Amino acid sequence: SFGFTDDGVQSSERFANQIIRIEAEETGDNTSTFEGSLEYVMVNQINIQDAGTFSGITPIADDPSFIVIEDLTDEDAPRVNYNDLGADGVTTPVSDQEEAPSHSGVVSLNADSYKIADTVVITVEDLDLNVDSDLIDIFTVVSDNSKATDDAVGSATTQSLSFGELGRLLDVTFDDVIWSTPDGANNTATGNDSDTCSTELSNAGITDTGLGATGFTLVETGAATGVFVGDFQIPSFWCRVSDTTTTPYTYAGDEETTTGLDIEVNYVDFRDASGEIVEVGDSAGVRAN
Amino acid sequence: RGTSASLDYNETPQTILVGFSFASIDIQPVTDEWTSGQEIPVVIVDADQNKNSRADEDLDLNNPDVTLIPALRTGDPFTIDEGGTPSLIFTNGTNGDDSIFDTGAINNTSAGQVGNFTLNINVTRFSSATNITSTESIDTFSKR
Repeated sequence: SFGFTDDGVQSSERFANQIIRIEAEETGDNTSTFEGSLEYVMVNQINIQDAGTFSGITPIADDPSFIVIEDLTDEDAPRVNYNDLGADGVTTPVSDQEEAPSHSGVVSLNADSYKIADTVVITVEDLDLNVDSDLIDIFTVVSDNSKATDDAVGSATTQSLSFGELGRLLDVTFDDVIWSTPDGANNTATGNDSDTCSTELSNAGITDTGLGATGFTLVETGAATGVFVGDFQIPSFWCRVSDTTTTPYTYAGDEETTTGLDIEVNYVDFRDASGEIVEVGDSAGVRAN
Repeated sequence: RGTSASLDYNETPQTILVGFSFASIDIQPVTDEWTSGQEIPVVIVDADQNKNSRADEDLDLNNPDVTLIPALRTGDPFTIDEGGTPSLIFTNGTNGDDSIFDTGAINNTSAGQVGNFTLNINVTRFSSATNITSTESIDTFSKR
């Protein structure tokens, strides 16, 4: 069994019940040494909602894997037990344990000031986001007008909880407002003139209408590096979100220049150094000449 | 861009990552000045045009699957986009007996070059019984 109850904020509210068997292999012909491996996947806000991550582990193998719901140290550190028949003839087990810490994530922006049509590069240093050592780990932006996690890096599957929205891992904002494309049912405002904000952007030749339309993705630099990098290009115009409390969002009726507005990136760590939810961010200024 | 696939042999998977590459173009003059009647190299480096690692590839105008071609322009040529995005239709039929395509000739005479254009169309057994209509697009610099 795997999951959490209520918010899942308190430790007593998170659970993971599993048994793992190691089928170790003899190194040589007459070498009494038997070799095996372990690996674990630390749970994040995205994979916790998918039954795929829990069914993905291999419980019985020479190289098993197991799930970690939170930081496991001291008495709770994962331990492997081996029952043994000793040279004195009595059965005495032998065991080893290793701690499985969680890591505090940082997010950064490569420059302190950007200009229009400058490449902006986002990096996230969270070791806990590496879930496979063989494959590059990738996170993608959500495009679903019926969910609260729209135009953000995360999952369309989502829930409303105390700490915020469970399907949201990263997003980008101009002037502390989500940078989203004017689409859906609440984009009918025309503003001063009779032109809606969506066609208003199109007449300016802008295709980077929001974060979801630049093709921005977080890509791990190596197979097991734990560092994720994405990039996109600053647009000349953008369409402000009037009200964020409705789904879909309600968009303004007039486009606005990005010049003189700050740009920010927000990352939500499902597991910090203690195994608790925290949000971290970075900022920079868009300039003009 | 950024999405991937996964191929596995010998219980070791490998990602197949999709990405784009920045290009670099540079004219390389052989000596200090480029004078009349001298060939100098032009070199382009773009990994996005290397679509086969086991073959050498040419930037042919005529191939639609080569997406970009270098171009040089001077003064005001009259390219096919001079009036904006064109409109093109293909057709089956036969030239009229008065058509310039059947009566004209290239002999520097108004009698040969100048005429009118008449045709008879039979697209009745064509798909949806209409002349083949097209979606048009124009390259920014190559004008194709």
